Amino acid sequence: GSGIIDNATPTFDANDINQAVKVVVTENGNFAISNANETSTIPANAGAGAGAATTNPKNMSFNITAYSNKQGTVSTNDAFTKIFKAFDGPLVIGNQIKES
Amino acid sequence: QGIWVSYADAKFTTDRANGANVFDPNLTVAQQNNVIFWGNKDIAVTLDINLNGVRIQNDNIRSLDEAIAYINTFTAPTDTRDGTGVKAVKKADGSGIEFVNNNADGTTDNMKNIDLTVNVGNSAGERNTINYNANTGVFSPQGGNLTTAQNDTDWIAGAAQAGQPQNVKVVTAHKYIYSSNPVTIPPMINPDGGPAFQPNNGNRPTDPASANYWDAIQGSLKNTTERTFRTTEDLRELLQRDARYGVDYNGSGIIDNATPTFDANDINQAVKVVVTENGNFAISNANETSTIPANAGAGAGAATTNPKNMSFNITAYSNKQGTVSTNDAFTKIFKAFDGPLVIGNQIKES
Amino acid sequence: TKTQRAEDENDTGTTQFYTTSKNSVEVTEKGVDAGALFNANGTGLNLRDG
Repeated sequence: GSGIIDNATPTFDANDINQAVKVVVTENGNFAISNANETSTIPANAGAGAGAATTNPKNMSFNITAYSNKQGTVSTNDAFTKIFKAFDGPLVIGNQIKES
Repeated sequence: QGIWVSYADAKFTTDRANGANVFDPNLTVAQQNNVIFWGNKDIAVTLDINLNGVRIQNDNIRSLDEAIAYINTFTAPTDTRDGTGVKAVKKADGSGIEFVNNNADGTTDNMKNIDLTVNVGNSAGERNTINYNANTGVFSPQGGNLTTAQNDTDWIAGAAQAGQPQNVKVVTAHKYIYSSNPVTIPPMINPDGGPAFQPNNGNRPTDPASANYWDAIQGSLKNTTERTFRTTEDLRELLQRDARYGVDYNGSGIIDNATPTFDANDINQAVKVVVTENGNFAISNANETSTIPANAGAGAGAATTNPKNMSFNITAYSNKQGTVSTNDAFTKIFKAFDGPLVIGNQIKES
Repeated sequence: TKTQRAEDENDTGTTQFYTTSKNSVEVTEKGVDAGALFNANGTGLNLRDG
């Protein structure tokens, strides 16, 4: 809940990072998203910092709608937004894995 | 393709020193000495540890049983993290932990046998003076904080300052793998045909068939190395090898460095593996004792071994992150052996 | 991640196989136009344009 504040002057953060996240496609055809409790590392000299650094995974809360431009002619495509609409709940860190 | 084959269940136990005492919250002594300690409402204990490659870490421990539960949580693989298959149990003394593994689960290296580093930390390594009262409560560490694992083996029976903290390891289940190419096998002496074993006064090297027999009576076959085969006779001879010299029945363990020695016993010489004309394999465990000629090993003289009970159990091979496919039809014909084998005249068959 | 060779997807060629949970050999790692996708009912999602 930090924010860009006026000018676009990007910097390293603690954190926006949530490295352990994974997105997979199971043979069933369902998409899958997982949030491992495991920590990660950032090799030097990526960023910031000059040395190695480690990140704690953070909780996520997916929520999904549909695209539509202002004063535009694009039509909403509900059937697709549904197969993705499956993800709308909270995802606490843990062994559970949501699917489309 | 191949098959995991355990001859006996993996086992290990924490090892209290005889001079130690269990923590005693009931008594009011101003300061308990070198008592073992497993956390308290007042005091957390860390327990950094890594068994079978799955690191266990926590520092909110309040009692040993919480350690038991939290360890038990890792026994099975989850959606993500690997499971160890090892099952901790409270030690009867209330002193520590009894690790036990049925190694009948899973199909990879991590699920089989027991292995256990004891990482620096281990406030659950239970060796710290702590003190009671005055007044309300309050058990406290004697000068913050509690000591860590160090180069101990806080409970492991040994010490090893060199490098990483010392780890016991104990093999009971070997693996076997087929290959189309011809495969010769290192010959060794048998106490039946193919005689014999000339001692070479003191010094080991002798003839190669006897040389392998010399090393065998150390822990050389206790190694976790993979064992290849092709022709069936390879397989029976090799199963006989491992059955005789390849298991830690005592629940002792390799402990850190690989320094093999004679044991009483890993040996179970009377075991036999045969192929009946029906085509069935057969394994037998005679009540009869055997003898070890001088100067094999250790000892310098002759020695005799009592036969010991076995408990076969069998699964299927599969490498981590690999492409080998399980071959169930073969694992079945060997799956026939899964029950216990008490010493006696009964003979199991495939 | 199985075979760790780097063969990039979307080629519409170099299709690659794997033994399945049973034993049958089948296709893996192939991207699809997403304009061809159908739901469980077999109705077309009929995604288009922007």
